[PDB]
Amino acid sequence: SQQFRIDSESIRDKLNTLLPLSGSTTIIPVVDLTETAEGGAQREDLQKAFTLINTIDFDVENTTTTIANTPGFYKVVGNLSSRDEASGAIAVIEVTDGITTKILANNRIVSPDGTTAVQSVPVPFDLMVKLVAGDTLQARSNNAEVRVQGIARQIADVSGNLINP
Amino acid sequence: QQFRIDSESIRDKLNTLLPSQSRLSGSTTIIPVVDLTETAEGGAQREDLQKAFTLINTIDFDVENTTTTIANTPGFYKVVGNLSSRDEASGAIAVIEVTDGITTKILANNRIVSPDGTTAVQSVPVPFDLMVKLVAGDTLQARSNNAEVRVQGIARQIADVSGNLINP
Amino acid sequence: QQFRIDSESIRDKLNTLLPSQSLSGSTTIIPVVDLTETAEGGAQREDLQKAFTLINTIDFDVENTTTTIANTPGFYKVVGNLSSRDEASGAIAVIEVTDGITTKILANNRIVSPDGTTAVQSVPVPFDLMVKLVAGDTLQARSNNAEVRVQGIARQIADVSGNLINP
Amino acid sequence: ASQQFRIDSESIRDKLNTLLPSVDLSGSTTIIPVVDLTETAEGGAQREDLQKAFTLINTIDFDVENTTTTIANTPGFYKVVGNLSSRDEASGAIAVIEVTDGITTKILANNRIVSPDGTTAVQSVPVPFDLMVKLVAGDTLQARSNNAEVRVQGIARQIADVSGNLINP
Amino acid sequence: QFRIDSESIRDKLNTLLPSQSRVDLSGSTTIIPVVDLTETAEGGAQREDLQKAFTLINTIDFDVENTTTTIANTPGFYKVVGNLSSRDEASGAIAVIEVTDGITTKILANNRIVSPDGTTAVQSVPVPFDLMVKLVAGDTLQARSNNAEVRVQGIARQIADVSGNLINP
Ligand code: NA
Ligand code: NA
Ligand code: NA
Ligand code: NA
Repeated sequence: SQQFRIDSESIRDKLNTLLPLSGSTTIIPVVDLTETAEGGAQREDLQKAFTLINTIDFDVENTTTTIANTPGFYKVVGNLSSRDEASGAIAVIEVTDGITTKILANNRIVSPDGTTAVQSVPVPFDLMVKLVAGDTLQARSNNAEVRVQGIARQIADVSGNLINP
Repeated sequence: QQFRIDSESIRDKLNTLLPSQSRLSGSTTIIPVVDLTETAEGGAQREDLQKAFTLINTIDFDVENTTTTIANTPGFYKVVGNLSSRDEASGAIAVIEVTDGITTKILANNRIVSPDGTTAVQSVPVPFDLMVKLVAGDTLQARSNNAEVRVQGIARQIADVSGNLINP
Repeated sequence: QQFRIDSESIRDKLNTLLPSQSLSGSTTIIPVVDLTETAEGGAQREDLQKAFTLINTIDFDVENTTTTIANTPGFYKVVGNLSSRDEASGAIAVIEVTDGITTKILANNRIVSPDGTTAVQSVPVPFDLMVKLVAGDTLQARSNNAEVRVQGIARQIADVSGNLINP
Repeated sequence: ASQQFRIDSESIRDKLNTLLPSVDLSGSTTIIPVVDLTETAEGGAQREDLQKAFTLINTIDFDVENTTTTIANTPGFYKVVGNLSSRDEASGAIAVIEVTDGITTKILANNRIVSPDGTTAVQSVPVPFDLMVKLVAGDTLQARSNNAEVRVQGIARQIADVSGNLINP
Repeated sequence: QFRIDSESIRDKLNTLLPSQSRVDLSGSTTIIPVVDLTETAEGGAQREDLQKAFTLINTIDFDVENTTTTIANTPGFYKVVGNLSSRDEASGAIAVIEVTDGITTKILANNRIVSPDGTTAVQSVPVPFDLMVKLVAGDTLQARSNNAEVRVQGIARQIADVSGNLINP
């Protein structure tokens, strides 16, 4: 095990801010105990799991229903009833503050040709939405013939702290 | 080499990471390493590998006009598959739901299509791909209320209720 | 210097990680560079490591037969489509795993439920699976009818012990 | 010291030389347990799924019919997700996502894809897209529909500046 | 400070660190805190989603009808995403993504997949693909349509060189 001097200001700069140069010729095999030392891993797929208690289930027809309206990060997944882009029947996921509204998932998308018999399919969505104070995430159907369906849960608080399942 | 470290941040972390049985500096020599952690843990720790389906671990289901339990013991479960789409006004229901016998929540729903100008309603698969955590008393199930619709797919237990990974 | 550690969890993990038929911490922080990726042959990021090549690709297009995709131990990625049929159809197209005794379907085509019509339109039914085979296991594609197909590609991602196979 | 061995690997030697520019490599036979303080020392970056979240303030919402609509035209990284109205491959009705500098244009999501047979009654479905696009100076990301019958619908947001610095949600 | 009993670990170390002149492995009970400088040493890195972004300059756009069109034919890792025109599995109209070396060819995305029943009016939908392909010397990634009625549409870009070195967007 010997040392050689390094020429690199970036590494030197990086190290300085890390802990307020030379290299070794011997490669050391290691095992990393960091996760165990921290109290156990928080693998993302598990942390975001749906539970009976945490699931915000929704199935909206001819009404407007709030999915969430408290600050934080939310996963939202589901489907809309597709309609002709020329249709008046709206089934959307939207966010609003009572002043403006933005559609995050839109159903009025199909463009049939040569027929008035318009088949419909689910339009999927899978979104991560952050709400601040005064914001509402909602599902809106304006017509008895279309639905907005799915599930949501709060993934983190507004400060970005993860919420256990 | 060796210099002194001033970090409340690093000091506090190092002491939480490595608790002392009893009531900091840095080196200026960079050490090249190789990491054997994954092998030491038994291999196949990368998420895609660890979550793999096997003949032994696969909970296969294909549900028509009945209710079928996928899991009813605590843990984390991956569940993937399809439902038969129907009109949003149909009586033919195919769902994935979670329940404790008191509250029930649908996680995947088939009643979604909205045809116009026709009574000949075409159907497509409605996919789902879910991670569900069950605690004591919870059931994950597939349910079809009609011989004309199915809920089909596969599931497996990914981890125990405390998050410990289950190796396939 | 060094100091004794009181952590039952850390002690247990270290015992498990580095088994021996036979605990402290340091206060000096060591800067490192990690050569593991190069030592493994490079291109270890998951998207690169799992790439398909002309040589490694198990291509399949199965009609009215059973075709083995893999039958040796390891982890396999398998992706593709089935021909959708009515949920009451006799025309079956599946991905399944079997040991010659038990068989489980991993992807199923018999899913659509038309109403008010006998003219049944069909779409691809996609699948994207990670399957681990052990000794004696076969992953296969099967179509029982000339009208339906199982199409796709697969490759071996790792050996049965989890060691990655580079493309 | 625990027993060491000479490592014979040009790739590892060359890599170490580029990493740590001014060797005869050796390896050690003792496995050392470590804990990593890098994240603690660095700042503690936000998990990607959270960092990329859509908000009422940050979302570039679009619903485009018979017009060309800019999604972004300043440098940076943008996530753009949504759907196009499918049409027959021989259709004249175009609904696309495209990037352009005014000299050339590339379609990143194309709607004219279906190939019906045995019928002139052509059903349509959404054609989804989910893209990460980097714009440099002079580039425009846009949604374009050339006809009242087809739409481009979706959302976008700026994920990072052109230097790769992440933007908070 | 202690002997390790693990053939799996010993074999792994031996593979990682080759030695022509090739012993008991050992472990230490002293946990060492580290910081990882690798990213800075490599010149810096970008998060994967940003690194893989499409740009006007890097995008290989294709819209293929009744011809064979090369997407890439030099070594490297390529992301390729897009759609094929679906047809009946019994159709003669082919739209595929394939890889070839001029002797062997394999289809990576296939359009002839639908199985209508009780009708000769066969509706078509996009068949999506999203692939990572590694080409070595002599390999070609291509889109092929054998009929004017079917298309292969999409975008691709080179993600890394053949050794895995990442290409900046
Ligand atoms: Na209704
Ligand atoms: Na039935
Ligand atoms: Na056939
Ligand atoms: Na219109």
